[PDB]
Amino acid sequence: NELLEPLKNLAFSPATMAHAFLPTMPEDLLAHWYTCPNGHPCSCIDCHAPDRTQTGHVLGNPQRRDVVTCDRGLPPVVFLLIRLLTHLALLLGASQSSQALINIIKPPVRDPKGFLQQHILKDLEQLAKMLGHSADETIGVVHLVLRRLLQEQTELSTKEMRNNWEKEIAA
Amino acid sequence: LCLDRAADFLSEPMAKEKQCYLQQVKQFCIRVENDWHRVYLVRKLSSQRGMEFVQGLSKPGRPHQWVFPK
Amino acid sequence: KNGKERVPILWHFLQKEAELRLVKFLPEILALQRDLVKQFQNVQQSIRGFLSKHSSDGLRQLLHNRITVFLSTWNKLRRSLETNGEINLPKDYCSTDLDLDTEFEILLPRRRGLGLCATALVSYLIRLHNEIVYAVEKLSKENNSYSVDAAEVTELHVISYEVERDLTPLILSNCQYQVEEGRETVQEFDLEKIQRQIVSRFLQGKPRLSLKGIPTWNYEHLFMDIKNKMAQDSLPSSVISAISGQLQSYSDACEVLSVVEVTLGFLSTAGGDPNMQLNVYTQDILQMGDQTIHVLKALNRCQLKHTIALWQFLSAHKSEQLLRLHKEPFGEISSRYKADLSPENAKLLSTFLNQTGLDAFLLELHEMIILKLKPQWSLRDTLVSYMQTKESEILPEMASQFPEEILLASCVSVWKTAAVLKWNRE
Amino acid sequence: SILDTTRLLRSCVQSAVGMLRDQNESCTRNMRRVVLLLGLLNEDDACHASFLRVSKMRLSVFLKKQEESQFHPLEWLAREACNQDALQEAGTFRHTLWKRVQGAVTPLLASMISFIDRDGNLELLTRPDTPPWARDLWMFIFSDTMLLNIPLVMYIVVQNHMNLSENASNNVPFSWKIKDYLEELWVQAQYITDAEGLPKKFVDIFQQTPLGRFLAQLHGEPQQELLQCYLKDFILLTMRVSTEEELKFLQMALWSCTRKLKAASEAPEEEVSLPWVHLAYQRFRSRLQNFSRILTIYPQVLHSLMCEMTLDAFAAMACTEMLTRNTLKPSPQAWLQLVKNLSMPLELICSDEHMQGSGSLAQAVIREVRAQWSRIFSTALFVEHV
Ligand SMILES: [Zn+2]
Repeated sequence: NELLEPLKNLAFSPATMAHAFLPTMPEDLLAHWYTCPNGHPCSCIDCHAPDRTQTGHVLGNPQRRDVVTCDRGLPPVVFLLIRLLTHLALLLGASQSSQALINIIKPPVRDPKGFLQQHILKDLEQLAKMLGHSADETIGVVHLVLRRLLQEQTELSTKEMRNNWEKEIAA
Repeated sequence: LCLDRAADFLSEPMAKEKQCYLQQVKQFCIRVENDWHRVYLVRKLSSQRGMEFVQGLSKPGRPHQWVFPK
Repeated sequence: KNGKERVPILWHFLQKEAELRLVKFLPEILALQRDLVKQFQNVQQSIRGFLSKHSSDGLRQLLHNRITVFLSTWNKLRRSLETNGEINLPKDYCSTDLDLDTEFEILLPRRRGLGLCATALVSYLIRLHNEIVYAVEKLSKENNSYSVDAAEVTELHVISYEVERDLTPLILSNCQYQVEEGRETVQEFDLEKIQRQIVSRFLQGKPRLSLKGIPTWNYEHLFMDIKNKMAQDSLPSSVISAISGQLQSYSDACEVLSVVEVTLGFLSTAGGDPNMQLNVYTQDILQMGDQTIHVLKALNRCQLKHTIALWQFLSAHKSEQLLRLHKEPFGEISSRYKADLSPENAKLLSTFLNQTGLDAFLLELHEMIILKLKPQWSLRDTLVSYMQTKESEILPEMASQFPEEILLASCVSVWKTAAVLKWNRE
Repeated sequence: SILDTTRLLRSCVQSAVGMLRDQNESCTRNMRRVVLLLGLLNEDDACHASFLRVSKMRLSVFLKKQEESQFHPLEWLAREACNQDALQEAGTFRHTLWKRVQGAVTPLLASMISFIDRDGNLELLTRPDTPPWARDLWMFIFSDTMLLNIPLVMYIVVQNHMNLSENASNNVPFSWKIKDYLEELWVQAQYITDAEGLPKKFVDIFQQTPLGRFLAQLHGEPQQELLQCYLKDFILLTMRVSTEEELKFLQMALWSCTRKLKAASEAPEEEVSLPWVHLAYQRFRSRLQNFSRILTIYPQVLHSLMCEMTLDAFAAMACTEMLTRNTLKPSPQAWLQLVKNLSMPLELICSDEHMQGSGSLAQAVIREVRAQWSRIFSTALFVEHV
């Protein structure tokens, strides 16, 4: 399947995805309150005169990660599974080329492998919580998802194409 | 529910309270002479942290071997 | 179970549950912000340092607890504000957990700088609240708005709950277990009852965040406030000639200008009758007597609707006087604007002046200089900008004849030249 | 003698008030401000004279503080000579110096005004019907630099907390400052003492303060009046009110709570001071908030109402009776929503965890209110379902 091509890059050619949008990003929603021509938000009085979407891997410390929130109309379970596949591909790439993932990861860190491993562990915990199954059964669920992605038959340079790929993989 | 609390305590990778609780639970599992309590404790610990951690507890020189039946 | 349509309130509540849990702290952070504003109002200018200046044990620990609550809330949803926030903030702000060693600006609610952070947070909280309320309203089918604005918010209009004391019990009471015969037990969540028990909220709120403001002079703001609260006009030729003849002295002009300034302030703060005489408004409503001896003769014809213009004229006149004496009329202006002109520039300025009203041009240029320049920007772009911002009478002469080759770095000098020409005519 | 400081102040009033801004955009406040100032900056009666003396003292303190951060402040006249702009602007040297003093005094006077004209406090000084104790307390708070501390700035905004209308004034002078002082003393006592004993310690701490030793001199009618007034202002500083009848009912409720506290006071019913108000509020904060929320949800309770707090229970009973008579009206949708919005407050009142040590009167009222709310709620369920 072609939907696996992005991940493939992140797993075998991550340097080509340094400027790519990953499904593991908040996707700032703005693109009420108003802004003055000087750049001061106001709903003038303050000044007396009337996209933020990052790229790469913009999730911080895995520890503070507690609840999975989706703002693109996808179920939290499928969002989490997509983030987990993405993290696995990123770990593969790191093992292949650590510097590419260090450039992708924002804020930068020293050990990408352990970073992504902690992210994967937190993902598994959240998934077991939001599905009720055991840890072993959650790992088996991931294995099931991978089996399906195999049996079924780009570079996410654009945020829109990233969301489209998210929707297709979720479907 | 008591065994579940003990399993959640033992799953933590423990200050004068959880230790006393686990000691009391061990005394209980030893005294009541029932395999099902230990079985449920093992099952909960597994559902929490994989069977690999359980089998690791099953090795000699471990402080949590009483969780297993005789 | 397609609950997005079967239980939309519960859906929206579960989506933002982790964030809604923190709305219960909005009262405390708002009280802290209001206290800081009250304390730090009318004052132009770290957390550990702010606490250090409190030997009061009780108030010290109280402020410390409030600050800790605020910082915990901020750090819990710092990243969320970076992306899912109506108020844009630089990445550096929402990228590191804060502590007592952080700058004492985040706590101060402002609309620029670190003070934005607090504000932003508050907004987000309110937004969350509002959102769920809207959902409830969309399920109520009656637009009953109990809006309680931020000026007065207690722990009664904010969605406050606890997962391990309120929601988890509520759910454990709806996990109805069902058992057939010959078939294993089964769970089933009475989703509708969960929504009904959770929708027992019925409250509303609105944003009126407390803040101070950065500055605590811009005569432009005063002029705009007066024009909004009152109608003004331009001094005729007769009044101009009269004030020019009467005000042969710099001291008298400055006294008249002081009266004009007091009047402008009072009018911007309250406003008044445009046609009411100025001397009357001053001696009766303001009681500005005992020092209006000679000024009244000049302001006998001036009404309040002329005040602004008057001010301008007076100021200009003063400068003009100092130029007739060869003194310095722009000491307060940056000396960078005092660069002389080249011969070609002088010829172009002369050509433009001969084809333009010297009086109005000088008045407007002086007003612009005093209001803004107090260098390489275009004196044609910025000038039309200042004129159109105030809806002024855009003349055709300066708009179609002003030599763009003239740089702002000599505006004053340009101005001076014009005055000289005028002084040469009279 | 060296200077007519009175005329100096009276000459800087307009400029001082033209630098003030009201949060609620009180338009007509500046003119009344300058009028009352010109009327008070006199020596007709001891009140005006004390006002003037205290203003001069505070301005002198401010100017001394400012001069401390300077070099040779005695050599100011010289700096006015060395400055030709001021000379050519004022003309004579005498006028230059006069204008210098005026510019030095204008902002300080403006700040003092902003700090003593919050919520129309100044009116208390001029209104002839203002009781004597009110003017005495005004001047006491104005003369206590420690209490009414005015920070020195080195425009202005008046922080009007209460939503008073035009010419309306706080019934108690500097109510906001007294409230803040009492809250500070309360947190101090809390940090210093136990959960019990905090009332007595707070009352004693306040009685040892100058404000307390002063208010203790008030005996009889004035005291009572004062207390009442304070409560009113207190509510306006704590709760946002809609009508004056609501404020009166809340005042009566808080006064009953205060009487209850002072009755269980470890002491005879000697006299009620301000700390008891804060104690009562902290004790019965939730009950009062619930009563206000009820009055806001169903304002008709106000005109439907005619030692211990019982206003909440009677308000709940009135709500129940109205819903029973207005049953299904004006239509099932609005009636059901009204019943729902009143569910939490009435349930709170209809619960023992919120009412403790109450009297058999309030107990019977809550019992009837429960016997009625069961009926109303069964009807509301029948409505919202069947
Ligand atoms: Zn602005």
